[PDB]
Amino acid sequence: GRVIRNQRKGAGSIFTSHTRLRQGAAKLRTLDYAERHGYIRGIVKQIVHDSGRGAPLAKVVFRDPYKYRLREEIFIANEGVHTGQFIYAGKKASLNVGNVLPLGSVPEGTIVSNVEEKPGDRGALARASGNYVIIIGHNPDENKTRVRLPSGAKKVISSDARGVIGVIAGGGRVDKPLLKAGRAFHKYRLKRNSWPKTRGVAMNPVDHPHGGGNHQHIGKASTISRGAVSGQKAGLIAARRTGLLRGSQKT
Amino acid sequence: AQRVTFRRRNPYNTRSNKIKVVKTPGGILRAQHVKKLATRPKCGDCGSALQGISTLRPRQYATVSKTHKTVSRAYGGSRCANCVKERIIRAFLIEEQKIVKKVVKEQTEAAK
Amino acid sequence: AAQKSFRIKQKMAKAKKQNRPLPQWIRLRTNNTIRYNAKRRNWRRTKMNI
Amino acid sequence: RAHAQSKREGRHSGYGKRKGTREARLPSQVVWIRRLRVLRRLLAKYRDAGKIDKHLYHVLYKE
Amino acid sequence: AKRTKKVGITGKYGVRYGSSLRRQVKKLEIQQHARYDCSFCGKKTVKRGAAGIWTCSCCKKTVAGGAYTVSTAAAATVRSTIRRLREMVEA
Amino acid sequence: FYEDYLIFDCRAKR
Amino acid sequence: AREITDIKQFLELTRRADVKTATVKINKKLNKAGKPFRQTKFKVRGSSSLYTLVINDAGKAKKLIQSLPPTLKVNRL
RNA sequence: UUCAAAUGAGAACUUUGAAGACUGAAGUGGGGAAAGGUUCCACGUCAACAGCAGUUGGACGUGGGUUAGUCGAUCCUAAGAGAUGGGGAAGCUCCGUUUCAAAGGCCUGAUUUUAUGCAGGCCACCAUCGAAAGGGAAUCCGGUUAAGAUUCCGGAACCUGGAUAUGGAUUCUUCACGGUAACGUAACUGAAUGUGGAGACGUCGGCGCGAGCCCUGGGAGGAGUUAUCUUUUCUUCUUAACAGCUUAUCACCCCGGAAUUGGUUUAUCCGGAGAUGGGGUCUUAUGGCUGGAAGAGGCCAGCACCUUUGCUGGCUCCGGUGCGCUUGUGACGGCCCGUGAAAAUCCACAGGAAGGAAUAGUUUUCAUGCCAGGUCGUACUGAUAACCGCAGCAGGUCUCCAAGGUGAACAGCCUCUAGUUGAUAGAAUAAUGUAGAUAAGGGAAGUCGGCAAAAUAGAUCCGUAACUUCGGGAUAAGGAUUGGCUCUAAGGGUCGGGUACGAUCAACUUAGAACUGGUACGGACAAGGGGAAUCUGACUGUCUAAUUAAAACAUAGCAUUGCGAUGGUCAGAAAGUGAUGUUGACGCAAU
RNA sequence: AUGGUGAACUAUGCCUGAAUAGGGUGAAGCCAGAGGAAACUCUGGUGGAGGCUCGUAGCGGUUCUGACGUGCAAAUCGAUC
Ligand SMILES: [Mg+2]
Ligand SMILES: [Zn+2]
Ligand SMILES: [Zn+2]
Repeated sequence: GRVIRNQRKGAGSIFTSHTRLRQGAAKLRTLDYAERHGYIRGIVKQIVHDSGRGAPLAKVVFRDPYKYRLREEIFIANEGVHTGQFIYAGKKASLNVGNVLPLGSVPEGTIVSNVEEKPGDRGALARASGNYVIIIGHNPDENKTRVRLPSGAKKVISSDARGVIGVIAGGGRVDKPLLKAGRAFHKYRLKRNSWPKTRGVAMNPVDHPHGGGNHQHIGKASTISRGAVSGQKAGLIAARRTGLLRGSQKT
Repeated sequence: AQRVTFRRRNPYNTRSNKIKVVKTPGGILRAQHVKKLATRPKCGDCGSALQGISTLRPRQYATVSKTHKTVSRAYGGSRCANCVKERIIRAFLIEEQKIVKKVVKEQTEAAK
Repeated sequence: AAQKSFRIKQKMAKAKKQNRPLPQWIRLRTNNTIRYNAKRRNWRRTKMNI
Repeated sequence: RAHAQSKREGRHSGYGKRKGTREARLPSQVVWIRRLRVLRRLLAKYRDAGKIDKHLYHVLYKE
Repeated sequence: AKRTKKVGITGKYGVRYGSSLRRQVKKLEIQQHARYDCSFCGKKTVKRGAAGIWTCSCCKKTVAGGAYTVSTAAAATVRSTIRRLREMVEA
Repeated sequence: FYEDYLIFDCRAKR
Repeated sequence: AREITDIKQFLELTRRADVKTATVKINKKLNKAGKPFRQTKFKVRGSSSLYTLVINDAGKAKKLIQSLPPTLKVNRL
């Protein structure tokens, strides 16, 4: 046969990301001394749009504590964050929105975003528009914090890890239909070439497992083992169940 | 109804290659290559064009005197007068409030 | 092209100087077999490919 | 020039000499713009003269 | 005059794309092309620049918010929860 | 070099 | 390239030692429909610029000419 | 296409002239990009080539010809490419481009064996390549050649780099004064470091302003027509870069304190976070006056000569109009799950190191003055003959300027400027053809099938169904009018009033009425056939270049699936390797 | 099978630029006016939206199964679209 489209997406020739208009990697401030012995103050100088990102970015400016310099960090903005707003990053910082407390230093039920899963990741979990992490509980013994992620997953991470308080902005974005192939074209014009998607069942069998036939049809099942190899994994990889979700998720 | 030519070798209607049609002492129409328009300097705080400053391209700002490029105020060619006023006020006031915050905790712990 | 490189121009100049018939006194030489210039090139007939 | 002189006098403008629409020949937006410019010019002159007070000028502007 | 019974801003989409989708888009297009009340200057000037960015024409402030509304309900809830937890813990 | 297209007839052949 | 409008600056300028040449151009002009008159322009060639003085009174112009030095090469026209 | 003449051995084809035509400014014009490469131009010349000819030529032979501090490359970065360190690989070599590297150079000096070490201090980016359409230091007019020109001549400017003196400014209150302010000026110290701006930015819509063009009145000149008429038809009446004074929407300052709410745009926004109003500040896009600069260039007249050839005079003025065309620009508005490059480079600011005067000093962002500006490109074509298609092929091949009339219109049709008048000709006019047309009566009976053709067509007025996602259907269907001439009515701008009008100027838009004519009149060009229903795909969109444009593909929408990073999907021979990922479940991947 | 050359056609993505008459319909928002045993609607304008529409340049390539089919052309020509 022929190498299929999913196999061709790893070379990264035309399937890379379109990253020119992007302002930068939206990383939290490096965890130096202040953020683990006190707090440091920064100021939000502008909220801006980032191409390929439904959540806006906040250009927070902090000072370098060691050199007369004005290092500027790029935060994902949170719903309620505004220009002229002071952001306080550190351990001994107040529980207000926009601030970058550690998770040990917040109570249960607190709502946080851009959470480091390991201290010094400078941003992981809860980064997209409208999404937040919940703190369920703590374990001050073997210092650990249980959290609820946007997926429903309960995860245990370090209480020295950080997180921005509040909700990531840009929510409701997917509640609007696009109505237009053009709108979707322009959606993916600034992320990566993933669009349009032709169906394997409408291909020839040189090009896909689902291809071929005098009728359009898969023939064999579309549930594919995880022990399948590159070139077979077209369909529903390691599907525990399949069909319409008639009920709760049994979790 | 005389018709003109690009007087250089770039044939395309690019931003670098705008022309104005001008009538010469010969009586003919000729094309005249105009340079791109100069954008005013802005204040770093507000973002608004700030008056008293000459409008030029960046390398032409090295031909002229200081006074085409500065007003006699502190933060002359860089910040608007109103931005300056605001930060003067902010400076003086919150310095005074820092003094007040200091003496407050001073007399507090002195009481305890 | 008109906006051209020196190297291209140089190779053209060589071709120009080469675009000549024989000097007709070579035909008179002893043990001569050259009747004409067989490497003769013209802009319409054959291109240089430079 | 002769044809233009005749056109000025109203000739050669009937329904059979019109291959384009009324809004193509003269747009409604252009007519409205001329009209409002006229009315606002007048009301402003009348204010500046004192033949009208601001309280009437306003209602007549919006009317 | 009134020119449309029920399509409003979604008359530009004509007959296309279906009534239910045009409804959904109406309910959000109104929201995002609306003006909102500035909390800082007190004026009805706040207009969206892009998804999640709401700017006040006067006061020249900029706020992060919803894609089509300034405040999501889910975030106002977060703000109230946070006020409560904050003034619950030292109090 | 030439593969002309008119000799191709499958009408009445099969 | 430049005008000068006071004769004293012009005389100071004629003795600058980079100045070598000058020319004296006569024109005929019309102040109004009742009077044509004889305008004159004194042009001095500096190393970088040309300085011009416009005189409409021939009485002042014929004095200004003799006010020149001999070192300056003049071109009447 | 035609006639004549000249040339010539010889002329349907060369040259000139005369005439008739075409391209018709979305050109057969004038220039360029790529490509070509001397095809440019002259002289000589016709054996081959120019599918006939040939005295001609992009042919043949011999020669000439491309002049730059300012146009460009050069420089910067883009997507990306790619050494080094290191790591893989038997290896050719692969990965990766700041990486697990001890990765470098900049100011002031300090000495006066002396040349440059030590004295300090600063600084951490971490090669390089990558755009003749991006960014970018600076030049314009006139003239000139057989052939070159923003490059040469003449004149008039500007930028950079470096030298440097004078004048001015400033200082004994050492590093300026004025203004309530916005801010202003000829200048009017300012190191390290740091901030900020410019560079630097979508698309559409309309509104305003400008430029050139178009149109047009008067006048100064020239040509044309002139049986008759025509104060007439055509044409010239121009002013560069640069410099100085002035000139603006926006924005800003001061006085002052707003409901009886006002100001205000075509567009509805603004105001106690201080409106309107009165007075001022600013950007100088842009325009005006002046210089440049009339001496140039254009139109003319007169006197001259084998001649090189001129010489001499005049005039080159004053206005007006606009939904006008093109273009530039400004202030605004709409759109977005799309918010529409970077870097070189330049400037300003903060700061206050260091250095500085009084019998004399510091300052060269003020003026003037001195020197230099290298390398390569630069001709011509740019296409029914200079490129690619085997070729002088009806094919293909990026872009700029863009007159008048008709008319909605860079539609079609005619014309001016400019350019061609090329494509084998002659004689006859049979069939059959190709292209184009017409047809009595009928009217799809033709045919697989109304294929093809006809019919319809513009604008104005009237009228307009089923159905419907209420948005549409819809120009539904279907009807009437349209010329010319003479009139009428309405619709405007600017000036005019102690503390109701008048004068003047200038537009094409609509509507109506008489009259008229072989009842014609969107008179050529141009320009929809419609209706009732069904299968089918929702739509727009896409593909089988060279037999299938479709019901196929895509699409929005729906649903499912996997993954919480020590991860999912995918890549790689391996790798201290990679894409997703400048990512993080409103995400990515798979269906 | 081994080792090499090709994206000057074409496919797709990225960067940087350029290009695209005149008309029709007439969406939001806005103005005025009328109406309202209270409530909010109706009319006339403005405005100038839309992967709308007629239709140029342009891009394509439906039909004539037209011309040509030892062509002008190893895919062109003309009308119609
Ligand atoms: Mg009652
Ligand atoms: Zn400011
Ligand atoms: Zn505000």
